Amino acid sequence: NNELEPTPGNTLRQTFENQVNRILNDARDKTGSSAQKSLSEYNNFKSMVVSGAKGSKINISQVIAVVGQQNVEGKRIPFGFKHRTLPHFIKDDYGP
Amino acid sequence: MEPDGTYEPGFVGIRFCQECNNMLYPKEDKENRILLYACRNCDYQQEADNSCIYVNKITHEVDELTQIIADVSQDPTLPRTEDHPCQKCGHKEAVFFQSHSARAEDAMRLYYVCTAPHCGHRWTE
Amino acid sequence: RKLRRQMDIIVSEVSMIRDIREREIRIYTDAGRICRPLLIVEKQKLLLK
Amino acid sequence: AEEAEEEWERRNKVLNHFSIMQQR
Amino acid sequence: GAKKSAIGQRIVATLPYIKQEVPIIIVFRALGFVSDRDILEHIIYDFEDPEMMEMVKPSLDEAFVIQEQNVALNFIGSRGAKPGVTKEKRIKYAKEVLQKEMLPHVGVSDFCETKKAYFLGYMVHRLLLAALGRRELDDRDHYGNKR
Amino acid sequence: KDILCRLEHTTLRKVTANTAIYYDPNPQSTVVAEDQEWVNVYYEMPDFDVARISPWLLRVELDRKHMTDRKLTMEQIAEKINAGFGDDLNCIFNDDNAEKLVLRIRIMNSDENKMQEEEEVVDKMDDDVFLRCIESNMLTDMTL
Amino acid sequence: RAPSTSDSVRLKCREMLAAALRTGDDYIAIGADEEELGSQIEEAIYQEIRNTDMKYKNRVRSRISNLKDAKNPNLRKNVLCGNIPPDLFARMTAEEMASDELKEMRKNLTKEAIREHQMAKTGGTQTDLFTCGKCKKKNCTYTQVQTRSADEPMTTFVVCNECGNRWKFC
Ligand SMILES: [Zn+2]
Ligand SMILES: [Zn+2]
Ligand SMILES: [Zn+2]
Repeated sequence: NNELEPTPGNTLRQTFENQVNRILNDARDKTGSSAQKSLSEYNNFKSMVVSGAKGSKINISQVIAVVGQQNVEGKRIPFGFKHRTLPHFIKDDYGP
Repeated sequence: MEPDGTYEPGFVGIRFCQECNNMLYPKEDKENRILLYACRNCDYQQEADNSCIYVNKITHEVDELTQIIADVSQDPTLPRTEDHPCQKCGHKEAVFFQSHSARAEDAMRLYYVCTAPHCGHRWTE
Repeated sequence: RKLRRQMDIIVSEVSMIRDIREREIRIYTDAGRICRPLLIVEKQKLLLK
Repeated sequence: AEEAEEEWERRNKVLNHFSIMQQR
Repeated sequence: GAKKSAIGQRIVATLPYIKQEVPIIIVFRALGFVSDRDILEHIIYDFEDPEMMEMVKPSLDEAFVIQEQNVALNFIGSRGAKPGVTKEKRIKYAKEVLQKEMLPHVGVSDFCETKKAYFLGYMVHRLLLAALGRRELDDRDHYGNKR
Repeated sequence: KDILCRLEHTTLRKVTANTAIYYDPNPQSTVVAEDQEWVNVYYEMPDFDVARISPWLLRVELDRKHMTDRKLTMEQIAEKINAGFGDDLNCIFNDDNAEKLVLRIRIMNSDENKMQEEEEVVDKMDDDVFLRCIESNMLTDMTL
Repeated sequence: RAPSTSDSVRLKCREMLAAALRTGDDYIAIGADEEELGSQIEEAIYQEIRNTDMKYKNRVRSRISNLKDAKNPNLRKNVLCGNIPPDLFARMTAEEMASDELKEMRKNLTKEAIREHQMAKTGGTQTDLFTCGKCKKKNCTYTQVQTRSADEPMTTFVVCNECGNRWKFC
């Protein structure tokens, strides 16, 4: 609608990819905090994380809650299929 | 002489001769103090008509809107909208898209293009 | 497209491509491409009866 | 003269066609 | 420095076999077209766009040095080797390379020079769109662009 | 941010927005309507050697959106162009309150031995291609 | 007080300054002559330069265009009356005499547009969860480091911004 205020320091397209970065980051961190309180101390899955091995808080959400963003080389997923990524989606669709 | 008028004197693209069919180079006649045009292979000459013969640093106006035809709605790979008040007639099912070019256009404003017959127009909202 | 589905055009080699942004209709019938069958969907419905 | 005037023309390109037809 | 000061507008493509780089507008003089109206028709079929003119205008200056069609056939064969001082033998070599070597898929016959001229114009116009600001860059890892 | 204007390598090509070649016979009575009273009211300039200069006009246009982003003035541009190529280069501009920022350049003809004095069929520099070399050398080599 | 001179170039520059005040017909309602005030402006410029050079002519061009602007009638009327002194008008420290009307509002937003450029930058971070044990504040950030590694277990490193503090989550 030509009314969004870009972030001072980048352009308009570089601002859209930055605003959605903090939205998906808080979405995958808020759901992970709710699963931490549900699991009790009797569960053997938490004992592997509290002990300090190959597992932390991010490994719990990727198997129960939500995985997260799969960035490539820091940047997000580019376009290489006629300004798209997969033919299953419609053109000009910036969905997560 | 006020900051309101635009700049569009009418730049001539290219002119064709009647014997060699080549582009004429601008020259000056010191006997009449005028502007003439002549090539190098022949001796054809003619008078001028304007003064703007060169331009540098392009891409400033809205270029993504031009260089396109009204056949972009026949491709079913584009979504539709509910906008029905048009500038010519009144039909819904308009096609909206960005620009899709090299610079990809900094403006993310959609370009509403109708698909009803008897139109051939374009605008933006 | 209609004749291609009526056993008249070799679907195992001849490919039709229509583009609007470039106004280029390319057709390639040389070896090297990879093709695979798909379910034709006509009028947001499955054509397979 | 196409092989004798072409090498000198590309070197500097500072000349006119009026000086070529007059010599011929 | 002080000569032309416009070397950025040049093209000088690398034609097969050829030692150094030669301009592409010289080939149009050998294809039977000695006018700028016909050469511009091979590039684009609609010359009513003033934006596409500023890119091809500096390239038209390199065509005024060779006007005769027989001269363009000698400049191509002169850069390949040096068959003495006979300019007649350099014409026959440029005739077979232009047909059998240069673009063999469009045809290798003698009367194919007319059809071959229009195919070269589309290749030049497609590169200028991506080098100006009207076309993106082609992807190399695209499987559709490979065999 | 005031030191940022001096440290940043602001190229002259980015400052210039448009460049065109015009045919202006009379320098006091130009053909441009929107820039007619600017080159006429200026009379204190010694216009005694401007009657046999180069009739080809090379008017450039300066972007106003770039001035407010890098903080630049108009008096710092004319003092740098004349100090780069040499004294044989005229420069003139207008105030930043009209409709656009323009800048006209001319040559400084000595009016003595610059008109086929020694003949010499070599041709020093043609007037048509003289402005094309400076237009492509100032937008790259010259730095503010 | 109208100063007088004997230089030929100075007498011509004083006459051209009187024509800039004539455009607008503002000196009639005020009562000040354009010839008397035209010599006081040129005298103040020559007092600081005291030489005929190219820089002396650049200052004259910057004062004529400011008076011929028809979009700012209030800026010229302040000099003919007694608001702006005649000598102070040519002593800089005003940044181009041409605001008011609408130009003054454009200059205000000009310095504010480039001021906010160094505020948001390119990022943000700062989750505000961990509490630092050196300044009783919660100015700590997270770092998603160590994915697989080798035998060393993964641990989200927490590096505090202020006061320079860092430790390990496990
Ligand atoms: Zn001609
Ligand atoms: Zn319509
Ligand atoms: Zn701290």
